Amino acid sequence: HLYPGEVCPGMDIRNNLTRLHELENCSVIEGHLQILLMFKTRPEDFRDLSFPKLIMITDYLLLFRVYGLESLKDLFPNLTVIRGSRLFFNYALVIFEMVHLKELGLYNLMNITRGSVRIEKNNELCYLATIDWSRILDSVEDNHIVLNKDDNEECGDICPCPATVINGQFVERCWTHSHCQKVCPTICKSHGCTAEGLCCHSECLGNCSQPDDPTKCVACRNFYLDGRCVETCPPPYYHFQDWRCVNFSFCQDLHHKCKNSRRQGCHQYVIHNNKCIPECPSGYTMNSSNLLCTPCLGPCPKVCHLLEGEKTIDSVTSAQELRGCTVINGSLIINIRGGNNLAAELEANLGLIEEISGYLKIRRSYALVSLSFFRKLRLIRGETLEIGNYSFYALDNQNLRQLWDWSKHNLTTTQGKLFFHYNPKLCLSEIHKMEEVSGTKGRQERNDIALKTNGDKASCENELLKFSYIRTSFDKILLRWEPYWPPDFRDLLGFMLFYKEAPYQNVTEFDGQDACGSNSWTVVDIDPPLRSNDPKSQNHPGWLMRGLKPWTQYAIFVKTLVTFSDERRTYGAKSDIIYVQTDATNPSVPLDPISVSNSSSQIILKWKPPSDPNGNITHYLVFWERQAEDSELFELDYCLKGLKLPSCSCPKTDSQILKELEESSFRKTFEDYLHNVVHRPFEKVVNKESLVISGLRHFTGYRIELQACNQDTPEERCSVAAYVSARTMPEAKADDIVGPVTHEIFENNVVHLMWQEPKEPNGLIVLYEVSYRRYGDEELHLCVSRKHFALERGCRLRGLSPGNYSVRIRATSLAGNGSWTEPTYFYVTD
Amino acid sequence: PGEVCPGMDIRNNLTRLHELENCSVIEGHLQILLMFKTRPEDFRDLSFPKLIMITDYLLLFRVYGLESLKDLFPNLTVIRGSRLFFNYALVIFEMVHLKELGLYNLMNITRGSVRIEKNNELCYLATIDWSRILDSVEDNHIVLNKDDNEECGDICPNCPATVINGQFVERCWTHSHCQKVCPTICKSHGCTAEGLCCHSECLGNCSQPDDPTKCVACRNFYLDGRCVETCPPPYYHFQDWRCVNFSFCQDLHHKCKNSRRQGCHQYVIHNNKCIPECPSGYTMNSSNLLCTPCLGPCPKVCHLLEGEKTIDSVTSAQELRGCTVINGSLIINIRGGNNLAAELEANLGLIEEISGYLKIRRSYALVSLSFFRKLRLIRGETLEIGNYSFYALDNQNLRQLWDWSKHNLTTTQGKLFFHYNPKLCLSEIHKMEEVSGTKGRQERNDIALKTNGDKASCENELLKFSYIRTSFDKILLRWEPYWPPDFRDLLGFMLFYKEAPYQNVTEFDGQDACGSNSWTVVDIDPPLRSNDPKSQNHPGWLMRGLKPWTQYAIFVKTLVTFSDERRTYGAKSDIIYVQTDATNPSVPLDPISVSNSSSQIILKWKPPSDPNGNITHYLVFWERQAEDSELFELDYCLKGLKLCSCPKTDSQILKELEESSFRKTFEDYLHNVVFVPRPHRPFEKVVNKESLVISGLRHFTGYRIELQACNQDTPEERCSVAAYVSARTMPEAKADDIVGPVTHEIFENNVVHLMWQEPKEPNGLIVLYEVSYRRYGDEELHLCVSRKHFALERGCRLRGLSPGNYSVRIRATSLAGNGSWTEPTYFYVTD
Amino acid sequence: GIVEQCCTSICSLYQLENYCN
Amino acid sequence: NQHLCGSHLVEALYLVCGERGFFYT
DNA sequence: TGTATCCGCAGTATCGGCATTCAGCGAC
Repeated sequence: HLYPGEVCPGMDIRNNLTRLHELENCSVIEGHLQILLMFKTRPEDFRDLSFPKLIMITDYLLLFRVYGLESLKDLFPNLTVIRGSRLFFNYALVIFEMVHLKELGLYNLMNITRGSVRIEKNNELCYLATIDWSRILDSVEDNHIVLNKDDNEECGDICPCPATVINGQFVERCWTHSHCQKVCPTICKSHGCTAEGLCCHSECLGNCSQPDDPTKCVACRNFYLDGRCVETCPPPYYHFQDWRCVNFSFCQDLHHKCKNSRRQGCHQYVIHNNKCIPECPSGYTMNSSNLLCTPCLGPCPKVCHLLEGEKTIDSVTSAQELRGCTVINGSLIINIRGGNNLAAELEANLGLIEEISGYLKIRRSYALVSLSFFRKLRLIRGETLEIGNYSFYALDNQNLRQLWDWSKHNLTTTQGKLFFHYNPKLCLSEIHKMEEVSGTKGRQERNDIALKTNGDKASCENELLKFSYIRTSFDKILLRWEPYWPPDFRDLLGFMLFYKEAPYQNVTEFDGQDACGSNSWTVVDIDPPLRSNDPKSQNHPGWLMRGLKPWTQYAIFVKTLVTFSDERRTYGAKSDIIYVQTDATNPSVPLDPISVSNSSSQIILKWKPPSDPNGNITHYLVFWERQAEDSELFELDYCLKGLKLPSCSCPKTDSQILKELEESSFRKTFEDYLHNVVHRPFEKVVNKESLVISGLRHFTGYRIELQACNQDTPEERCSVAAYVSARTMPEAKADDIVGPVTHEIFENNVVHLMWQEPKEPNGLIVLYEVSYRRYGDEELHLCVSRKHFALERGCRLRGLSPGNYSVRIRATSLAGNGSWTEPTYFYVTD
Repeated sequence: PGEVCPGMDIRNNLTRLHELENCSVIEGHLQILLMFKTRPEDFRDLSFPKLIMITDYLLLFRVYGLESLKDLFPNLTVIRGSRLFFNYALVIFEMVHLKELGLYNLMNITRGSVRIEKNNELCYLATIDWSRILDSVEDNHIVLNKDDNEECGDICPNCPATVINGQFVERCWTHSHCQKVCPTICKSHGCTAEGLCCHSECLGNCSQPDDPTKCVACRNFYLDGRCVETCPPPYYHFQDWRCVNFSFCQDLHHKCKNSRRQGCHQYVIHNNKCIPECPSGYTMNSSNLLCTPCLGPCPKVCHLLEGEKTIDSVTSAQELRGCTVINGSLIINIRGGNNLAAELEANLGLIEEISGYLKIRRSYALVSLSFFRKLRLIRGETLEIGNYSFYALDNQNLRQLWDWSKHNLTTTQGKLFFHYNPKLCLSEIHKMEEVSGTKGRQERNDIALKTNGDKASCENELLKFSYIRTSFDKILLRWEPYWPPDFRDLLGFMLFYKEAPYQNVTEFDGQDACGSNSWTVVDIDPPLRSNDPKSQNHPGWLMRGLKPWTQYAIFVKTLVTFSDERRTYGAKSDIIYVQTDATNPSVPLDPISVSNSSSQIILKWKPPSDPNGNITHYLVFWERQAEDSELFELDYCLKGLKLCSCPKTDSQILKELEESSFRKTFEDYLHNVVFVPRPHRPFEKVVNKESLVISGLRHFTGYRIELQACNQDTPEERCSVAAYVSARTMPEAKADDIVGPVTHEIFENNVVHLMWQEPKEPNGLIVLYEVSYRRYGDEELHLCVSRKHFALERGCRLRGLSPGNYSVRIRATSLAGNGSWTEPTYFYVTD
Repeated sequence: GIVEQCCTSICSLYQLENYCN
Repeated sequence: NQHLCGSHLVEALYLVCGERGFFYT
């Protein structure tokens, strides 16, 4: 029920399709399955070849340049675990240059135990972004899914797996067009899971038949034994290939089978600590009959006799061949190109060797931070050397920072000379501490260890400077620190002073990289002071920074600059960073003031906070003043000519700078002259942006001015004002007159008319419009203004026909017009 | 008539304003600004009635409480403008509480323009004809005053009116003084009160005409109390407004000499000119203050102390201002600075002959040594020990030594020394040693080979462009394909382009700093290798966002990964120069149109913003806009008158060219493992000008003018959208009088017919009639006769008329003004 | 291997007929 | 150039023995 | 009882000058 087939050795298929004939009766495959290099094939042949009963692939799976394979579903519809016991360049599933591949198809894969996946250089692949590898693997960051047809969204990606939110989006997950990636709830993490939502027994994976039974699942976890699979298999049996348990007759059969040394394939399998291991490690030896290995007579190592005179280390599949070796009989060249980080699978594999015998050339490694994976290295003999008698050779390591921890480590190089070029994160103290600790002390030639090209992107000093007096003003800031002198006082080129602005105090220490793009320290240089030949003198140096904006936090620190030489001294000194903030000034002008009139009493007004506040703005301040109307609007006749009625960087040519130079010239004319220079109804408006003023006179004009203002109760200091002219909206029934107008009769037919001027107008009454009417003609009207109204006391009518004339009277102000009166009859009879 | 004070700057107090008590003509700039604590009653008893003429400018910014300017400067006539404030000879800015300008006497701002902005109560600004004052009226910037809304009551006192842009309105400074305008037979000389012209030598005004010894502001020169066209010998012009003898110009000299040379101009004498400093190619004598010619740029000469001059920063470089040779050596060592490429070139970009050793030790901020613009000889009579004459170690940013296509430099003695320069490659040193003459006359240089030329590449090949097809906006361009011997090493092409109107631009120019660039960079992916040298594969790019008719500098370089031997391949092509094509321009900006007669318009505009080529000519059409016929239906005597980013940083570049080698190493491991061996309207055409005098026009008829700016003419010309403007002509005065005696017809029922004939050529329209009947000895009653009443009745029916003789005056009000009254129309009956 | 003797030096047809049957 | 590297060699040494096929242990 | 490190700004800024300000040894 568990594995109904036959345990199968590792295979390799190429150049035809008949060689697949021995994959019909293998449920597990001890070893690896490569299917590669089939150039002349057609898609008609793959549709009727199916291997439906393989379950476990222990090492990896490489499909490189197979023509005619469109979907990988019908080939492998049942593999659940890819164990990954012997990888292929850190990757346990390599799909490379499949040209005819459409979908990934592997819909029943659950667990890749150890390793990662690389799927590259496919021309027609899609359904790749809906797999959720984080539920398939156990480590996602070492993947490589790049350069497919899913670089652009053009291959469908539609499918009918509860659409996980493991990213910042809501995407469905599905293997194929008609299948979806099986996700179940996580009350058991990765302990096997049946489809309908009930978790099966914890010591299984993937599919299950009945829950809570470890006897009828499909892919065990820990080991496997004859239908069941237990955590520790009982000791009538022994462990084998870290997935099975077999009795000692099988290990004896393997040993006596391939002890005939006619081939170079197997190992002399021994039994040790209930493990049928290929060879038990150092300090042990095998008795012939008992097949176990006993402790060694005294100390004895496992000499790892190296092929071809040297070995290069690139990845896990080359670092796994030095597993358990103690001394190396040849040179070892570490070269880990590219990569993210690989200091975790090197320490468990090659972190047990003690004596290399050639050299240790470490070149071009980008992802190396320290050599701390060399855990037990003690002795470098150097029987064979490099070109130029070298034994330690580091060249162009972009991220090396620490060789070992010299407080708890020992290392002796017997002969040869060490070499160090282009390690631009490595301090100069590490290689000199290595020269002090190890055996080589004077076996150098100038120049072998490059004193200039190491540590140029890592600020690395040991002494420190302290600031003695920090004075602060609103524009400039003063600095003065403690003197420093190397033991040879002619070796000092001056100080450097870095300052930047940062409102938040979580600023990291300087990392050596002189930042240059957008967020950068500004650096100034200080010449060294004059030697005063005395302990207590003027030896305190100093500096004065001038172009700083007020009320902001500045982060400053200082550093020395010395010249290195053969003496292991004059590293320099570097202070810790400190934070000083400047003072506050008078603020800027309130920006963009608008006044909007809506009614005869309400006036609203809004603005914006100023561009340069220079402190937390305490409150604004608004004064207003009633302007009066023009007296020259008081003594003119106003139905002559004139009547009044008030209310990427985009790089272009920078020749437009002169108008902003005008504006900024008047702004600096404010600022440079205001360094020297510091009833009305008002209100101390606090924490607002708009203001309402109600209850004032109608249609009149007010001049209003507003200031922003910082701290108030000791020594009130506000800015320069800003002025707006405002006019309210008119009123309706101001200029309209009520009451009976009265007509008086003179004998010289100049008829007098009396009315009342309105007691309050909307501003100023400017003309009276009298009109008289008869039946048949139109209305004939007449001007009268304030002077004629005063000197005639009403209005007089000159020379009209006798009868009965209707009179209709309006008044117009400067705001507009008024309504008429009742048409009153004045009558003369003749 | 008074003393000649100098230029002041009065601020924050009025006490300094007392120093204008005596001076008349200011030989400086007057500038009153920033007076906060000033009451508005502190300006009534403050008047300067002697100030006549200002020679620089006048600025007046934020003086609180100044109501009007007519009680402060009542006698300005000439603002000269020999020096200007941002090309503005009169700035009044942010001045509040100012009501009107009121400078009712100034006649000629000579050179410049006015800027009046951001006032809150400044009326009387649309009633000033600036084209009678500003001789260049095109570029004054008058916005955001009180008159942003047509609100203020700019009434006017009888004072002459002229057209500016169609709006035939009146001209006055205040409500009490109007603009003194003169007929154009006295163009700039200034006429008297009666109208008879003055002498042809003074400017603005004159007390008594036809005499140059009684003028109040002189335009050419002022000598001994009189106007002078050009000063006689032996006098010298001084500040181009007056004339002095030798002792004033001379005396002035010791004036400064004795003053710390801090705020004075050592005046020299040259070509009868008291000049501040006499220009290049000339030296100052010390005996009689003249300035003598020197042949070419004449030596300083420039000695120095002890042979060594460590150039620490640019202030240390302030001693070498304009030296030519150095009788010593130089050791330059600079670490930081701002605008350093400009400051160092301006300081020591004129040095020619160094008579020692040059040494550029530990200069961190030096990207190139191109600021030695005129270096020609390094003699080397004092050598650095070890016998060196060009010492160079530890320059972290040195990239380009000189420009070896257009330079020459001889080191007659000594050797070379080039150590520890990372970015400077071997090609520049190997070019210098065979352009200076140190690999000949054989002298062994000491050049290290391994520590020069790292983190860069200079053993490159060269690419060649093959298809440069230009358009008006875009340029597509393609070059030869390039392949390193391992064809996966190439990562991509980088194309740099930059606008350059000259032909002296090289590669590493313009940055002079940390990693910056003045170029514009785009990236190109590599093409597909079809495994055949004869295929359609070679790449290219299409630059889109350009400007028409300019010269672009273009080059391209590959981006290859480092091989594991320190061997960098690649190729950068030569700098090429391309020119985009021409396009029809934009509209001519802000046309203006003032008239001066009954049938003339003059025009003034600006040349367009983007010409897009050599503009050959302009083109101007004018058509008639007859009359707004809806104006025919208004009784005018009721109210008045109707009328994309892509920066590539160091970390991103290194991450890219590390991943692009990790993929190569994986497929190299794969190929190692899987392969096992076996054992119509008229037109006018104005060329190269910005004005046009139209003639042959009708009086007071509004014209519409269309403007075109046309750049290429002969091969089937093309040009722009027309700019539209309107103009009016100043009307004739005589053409509104009523012709003939007005005929009376006496009906019996005391309604009379007064008929007349309309004038045969009015100006626009005759809108009203003012008839005035009056008994001699009795009051007058005015009657408005409308256009409609005259059209219906062919006269006027005057009702309400007692019998007797009457004097009747007739006039017809048109859109210009009054005409004249007729004879007193006597219809008489004997009593 | 094959990339070491066919990407750092030139290869003859006899040298790369050695890799297949 | 005949410095055949990358996919050039896996496409160009199939062509020299396209009838037999590759060899392995 | 006074005296005494400027580095690149100051601006109608030309050639040599001085701001910025808390400080106690060295003669006078």
